[PDB]
Order: sequence, then C-alpha cells, then structure tokens
Amino acid sequence: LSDFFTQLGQDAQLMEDYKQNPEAVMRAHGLTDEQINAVMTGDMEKLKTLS
Amino acid sequence: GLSDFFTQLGQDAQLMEDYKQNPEAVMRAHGLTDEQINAVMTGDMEKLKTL
Amino acid sequence: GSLVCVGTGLQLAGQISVLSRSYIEHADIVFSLLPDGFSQRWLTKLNPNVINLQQFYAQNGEVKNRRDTYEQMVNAILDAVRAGKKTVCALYGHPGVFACVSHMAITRAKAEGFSAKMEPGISAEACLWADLGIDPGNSGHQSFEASQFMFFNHVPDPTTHLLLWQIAIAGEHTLTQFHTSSDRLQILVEQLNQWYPLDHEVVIYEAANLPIQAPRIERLPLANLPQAHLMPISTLLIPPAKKLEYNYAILAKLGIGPEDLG
Amino acid sequence: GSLVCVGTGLQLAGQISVLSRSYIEHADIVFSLLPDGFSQRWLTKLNPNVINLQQFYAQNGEVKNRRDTYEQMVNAILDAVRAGKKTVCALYGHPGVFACVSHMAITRAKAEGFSAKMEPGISAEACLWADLGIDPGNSGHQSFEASQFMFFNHVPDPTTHLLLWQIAIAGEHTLTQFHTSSDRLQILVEQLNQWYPLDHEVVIYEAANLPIQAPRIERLPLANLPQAHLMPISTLLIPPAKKLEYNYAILAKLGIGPEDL
Ligand SMILES: C[S@@+](CC[C@H](N)C(=O)[O-])C[C@H]1O[C@@H](n2cnc3c(N)ncnc32)[C@H](O)[C@@H]1O
Repeated sequence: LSDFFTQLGQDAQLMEDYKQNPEAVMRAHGLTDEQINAVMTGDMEKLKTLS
Repeated sequence: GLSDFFTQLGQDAQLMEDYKQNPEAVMRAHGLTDEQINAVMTGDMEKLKTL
Repeated sequence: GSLVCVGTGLQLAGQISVLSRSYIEHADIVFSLLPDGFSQRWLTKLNPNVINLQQFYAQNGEVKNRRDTYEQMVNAILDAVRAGKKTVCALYGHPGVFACVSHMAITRAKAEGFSAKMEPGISAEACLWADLGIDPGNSGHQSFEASQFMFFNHVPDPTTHLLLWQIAIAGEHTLTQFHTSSDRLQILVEQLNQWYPLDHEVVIYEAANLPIQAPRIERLPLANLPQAHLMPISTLLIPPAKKLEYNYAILAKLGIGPEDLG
Repeated sequence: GSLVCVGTGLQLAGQISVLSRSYIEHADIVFSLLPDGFSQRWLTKLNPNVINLQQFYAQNGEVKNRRDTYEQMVNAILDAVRAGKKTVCALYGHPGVFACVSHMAITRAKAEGFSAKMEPGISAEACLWADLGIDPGNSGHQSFEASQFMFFNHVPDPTTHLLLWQIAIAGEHTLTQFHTSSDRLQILVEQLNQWYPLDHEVVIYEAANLPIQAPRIERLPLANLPQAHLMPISTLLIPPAKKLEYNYAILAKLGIGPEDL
C-alpha cells in the first residue's frame, strides 16, 4: 500500500492510468478489497490501520 | 561536454558536494577546458553560454 | 561535516525537487520533521538512517517551552554535523516557511565554520495558486499569519488576494485558551468586515498530501467562517473586495493616461 | 488530447519536482519557456519533441504588444491539445506565479472539454526566502507587479516584507519594450517614499539559474534604485520600514493584553 502510494505520487503515467480507473489500477498493483474500499471512500483513518 | 556537466551538477547531490570541496578538480575530471574553468571561477555567465 | 535542509513539498514522493531527493539519498544521516506515516515510510525507504525530530516535542502533556524543543532539535542536528556526518534535514513543504529549526540550524552550523544551506521546496502557498488557478501577480498578494493579523495593525489592500495562514488557531493564546474557535473566528469576521462585506465569498483551502486525495477548496460567505470545521493545515483565501482603479497621481508624473496603457 | 502545465524551478535540471519531470518525460509534445540554452538542452534530452514558446516574443525589430505574444503562446499550446496530443507546458519557476499563459491555456482547454491541470513549481520568491534565510510565513509577505503598483492604486503594509516583481520594466506602459528608464524608477522611488525612507536598504535579488552561479543579493538605499543595473530576472525586496503596533481594538475583544505578547 505504501509502495503503491509512493509510485502513484512520482509516476505521471501511473497517476493518469489511476485517474481513468482507480479500482482496476489498485487491483493490478495487488491492493486488498478493504484497502481499495478505504481509498474509494476517502477513509484516511482506516488507511492508517492497513498500512 | 559543458552542458552535460552543468546538467549533472544541477541534479546530482554527490557531485554538487564534491564540486563545493574542489571545483577546479571536479571540472577537470568532467572534461572542462582551462578556458571554461576560468569563465566559471570568474563567474562570467555570458562567456560560458559562448563556450 | 555539512548541513543541507530540504523540503518534500506537500504531496507524497512526487513534489520533492530532483536535487533535494538526491541530497536525502546520499546523506550519512537524515533528521526528519514529516507528518503522515506514508511520508515517514517513504523517507526511511529512500535513506534508512533517519532520526525523527518529533521525539523532542512535549509528550505525556508535560509542560515544554517550544523554544526548548527547537533548541534540542537544533542541538541534535549540529551534533551530527560536528561528528563529521553529511547531514540532511527533511522538512515538510518549503524548509524555510513556517519553520524556525532549519534557519536556526543553518545559522549555528555557519557560525561553527560548517558548510550549511537551505534548498527551496514547494510550499502550501505554491499549491494554493495551482489548485485555485489564481496568480498572486493578477491584482497583487498579501500573506499574514491569522493571529499576527488580529494581534497587530495590518490593514489589507482589498484589491489583492489576501491569505490568512493558520486560520484554525486565529487569536489562540494562553490567555484566550478558554474562548472557543467559533468565538475567536467571529471576532476575525468583525475585523475583516471593516473592508469585506459579510456575504463576501472566501475560500478554506487545504493542499492534498496523498495522491488519492483531492485538496479542500470550500467556498463560503465570510459570515459563515466561525461555524466552519478547520484543520491545522487550513488556510483562508480572501479574494479582492475592490477592482483595480487608475493611480492618476503617478500616471500624471509618467505623463500618460489610462487610454495609453497597452 | 490533454494539458499539464509544470514549472522547472530556477536552477538547471535539479529544481523540477520528481512528478513534473515525469510529466515532461511521458509527454507527446512539450511547449517550453526556459531561462537559457543549458535548460533548453536539458529539456530536449528529457523529451526531444519540444516547441520553444520563446519564438512568440517580438523578434527582429518587430513592435508587438506582450498580450499578443501570450495569446499566440496559448493558441500554439491549445492547437496541440485540439490535435489529440498529451501536451505539457514547461515554464521556468512556478507556472502560475507572475505567469498568465498556463492559467489561460488551462481555462481555454477546460472550456473546450479537455482535461487540464497545473502542477506547482519552485518560484523566484521560494528561492528568495531560502537565499536570504527569511521565514515569510510567520513574518508575513506581499507581492505586486512593479508596473501595476505604479499604474493602479495599491497600498503596501510597511511592517511586512514587500516584493516588486518585473522591476526592470517598472512603468513601461506600452508592453512593447523589455526595459524601462531611470526617470520611471525615480517616479517609483518617490511613490515608495510615502512609506519607505529614501535611505531605506532594499535588495535587488536574482536567483541563480546555473549550479556554478551565486545569486545576486545586492543591498542598496532605495534612493539609488534608479542608477542600479536591472535584468529581466531582477526582483526588488523592500524589508519592513515600520515597527508593529498592537491591534488594541481586537486584543480587547479577545480579552488579551499587550503585556501577554
Ligand atoms: C513572468 S514572471 C515569471 C516568474 C516565474 N513563474 C516564477 O515562478 O518565479 C518574471 C519575473 O519573475 C521574477 N524572476 C524570474 N526569474 C528570477 C530570478 N532568477 N531571480 C529573481 N526573480 C526572478 C522577476 O520579478 C521577473 O521579472
């Protein structure tokens, strides 16, 4: 999850891919159902738990 | 050679710290001419654009 | 040894300058004052030799002067420099903006005959212009710390974009610690109402720190500010109350008029 | 097509953000406005598909309103977006600080239903705080375009750091000339003398654009500004002339006393 957020923050191609289908990109980068749900719902305090 | 050196010096912190310790030795080690090194040490930006 | 203070900007991983990231990468030791946990994890992966300066803040509700905390942070940084380490301080945003520890450590390192410098970084102010699509140059810009704006005489130019920083703690003080946010912000509204109508649209701005998160850009009437939920990162943007008007006195001295402006 | 406007900062190669460099690298086409040939060479190695926006500034003896230069730059950028290109605009410093082209292109692109955004960069002001060792956050700060200061009714707060940008064209009304005259600067000094004494120490600041280069940090009395050698890249810093005074009216409402600060 930390590795994904770092890559997404640094890589303009990944950032654009992510914007076009966040859930598909997050699945491809091996994020959990709970992690993806926490991201899509803006549950920042739940993202703490799962990091 | 001069442009390649300035580009590397601008983004490489190891080279920048080496350059601060011994500017002339670093410039020689990166293939700058005595003319180019003199323009740098005398802070003559107009003459550098020339060389 | 040597000292370089760098900023990470606001956004995780991507907003640090190429050179500033190189300084962190090649450091013998890094002293960090980063928020988050993602920010701290990113830093530790880039260079594992990190000392967290957060340790020097009062913990367990102990009374601890900020002056004492900063002195302990600066002393920790200088101990590494003195020992001969290529020392880098990694700060949030711009290492010289709303930060005294970097300026203090650089002053003290220079005084002890060490190489020390600050690398500029992307500040919350830099993020605000980009996120809001506003140019400080369009009609000018004035920035004050919201408490400094309340405590001291600072009459704004209402043709400018006026920024009040640290709006969440506006007028907060040991004396006013039992006053409530709403009470202190209502006093600020009445102060600003000298120049800005109560229905004047203002903006509560919070720059995003994660790439999965959008910035806070909340447009509300000035009168509604005291009811607003504010964060330590919250900034108040007050757009102009007045259009620009010709400076006839200076135009006269220049020997021109409005019709002459290109 | 899409538009991303990025800043390259002031220093060659190293002052661009990691993400901003990534946008340039992955761009179909880059529109550039960079400080010098060293920066241009750096950009061209990152991405060879560069169009230099410098070409739209008045050249060989042509009289051209700077507004028409900016319009032609915006049109050139939008033509790439309209053609379906992943377009990046690379401007020196912060692309949205004392710069209208990026703001204009993003507005126009959004109006034509294209994805557009601006990435913040390191501005000349960001470099100034670092080089002068100033914390502007706590201290407060103000910025005006020097000419707008002269042509329109602006009031600075003389207790707070004052930056006048584009000082080298201060009072040049036509927008067809890229310098001003000492008589225009003398009128600006007289204007400033309302709040700032004639012997008030001001600083002509030029951030370094090359890694071998020291910044210009030239201290001089305000009175000598009209004799000073100014460059297009010159910014004027006017430190506070006036001591802070307590806001007794507001301190009273807060129930706090001066003694307490
Ligand atoms: C069209 S604005 C461009 C500003 C740029 N977007 C930035 O972020 O700094 C040009 C003005 O920026 C300032 N400026 C540009 N380069 C500078 C430098 N190297 N040092 C100091 N000020 C500079 C000057 O006030 C100059 O007249």
